[PDB]
Amino acid sequence: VATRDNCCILDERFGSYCPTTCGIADFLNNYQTSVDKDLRTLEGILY
Amino acid sequence: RDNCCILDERFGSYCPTTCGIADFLNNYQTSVDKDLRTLEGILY
Amino acid sequence: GWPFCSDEDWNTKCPSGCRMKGLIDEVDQDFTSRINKLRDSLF
Amino acid sequence: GWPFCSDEDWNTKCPSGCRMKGLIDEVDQDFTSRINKLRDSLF
Amino acid sequence: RKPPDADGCLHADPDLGVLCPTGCKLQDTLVRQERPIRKSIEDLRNTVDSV
Amino acid sequence: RKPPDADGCLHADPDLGVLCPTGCKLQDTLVRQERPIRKSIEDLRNTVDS
Repeated sequence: VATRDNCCILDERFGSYCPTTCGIADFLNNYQTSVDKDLRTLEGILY
Repeated sequence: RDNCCILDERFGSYCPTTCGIADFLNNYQTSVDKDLRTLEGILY
Repeated sequence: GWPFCSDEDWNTKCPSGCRMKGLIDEVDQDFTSRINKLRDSLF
Repeated sequence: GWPFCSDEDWNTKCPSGCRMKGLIDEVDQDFTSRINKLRDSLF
Repeated sequence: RKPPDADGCLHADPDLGVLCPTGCKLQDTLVRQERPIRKSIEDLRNTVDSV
Repeated sequence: RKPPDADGCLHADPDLGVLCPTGCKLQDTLVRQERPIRKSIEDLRNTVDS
C-alpha cells in the first residue's frame, strides 16, 4: 500500500496505487524469456 | 519523479489507476464548474 | 463487442489513459477559456 | 495515426491493460500446453 | 462531439500497440493544472468585490 | 496472429468507453499464474536430472 514514506508522489485523492502496464509488460518479458528457456532445454533433452 | 513509488521490485513504480483519475476529474470538474458558474452569474 | 461493465467492475477495469488525457485536456481548455472571459468582463 | 514512440516514452506511456491481459493469457496457455506435453512424455 | 483521445504513441513492437499516459502522468497533469485554476478563481472573487 | 485483447468491458458512458484490467489485477494474475508453472517446471527438471 502506498504511504508518504514509500511513495513520494502519493496523493490520496487519486485512490489506491497499482503497477503500470509497463511494469506488467517488463515482468511478463522477464518471466516469459526465463521460463521459455527452461522449457526449450527440457524439450531438447526429451524431444 | 516517476520512479519513487516502487512497492514491489518485480513490478516497477506504482501509480493511481485511471478509475482514480476519472473519479478525481469528475469531482474537480464539477466543483470548479460550480465556482465559475457563480462568478459568471454575477457578471454576465 | 465487449460485454457491458457492471458497477462492480469499476476500480478493477478502468478507462484508457489516452481517453483520460483527452478529457483532462478538454476540461482545462474550458476552464482556462472561462477564466479569461471573466477577466475580460472585469477589466 | 499517433506519433511513433521513442525509447524515452516507455514508463511514461504504457500499453492497454486489455492487450496485456491478452498477452499474459497467451503466454500461460503456451506454457501450460508445453508442460503437459513434457509430462505426457516423461510419465 | 466524439470522445477525445490524446497523447498516445505507437510502439515498435506490434504486440504492444498504442501506449497511453500512465496514472502517474495523468495525476501530475491534474495536480499541476488545479492549482492555478483554483488560484485564479480566488483572485477573481477578490476582483469582483473590489469592482 | 493478430495481437490478443482480453477482459475488456464497455462502460455505458461513451466518454469512458472500453475499460481494461488495472495493473493491480494484472499483477495478481501474473503472480498466481507463475506459481504452478515454476513449480511444475522444477518438478520436471528434477525428474529429468534424476
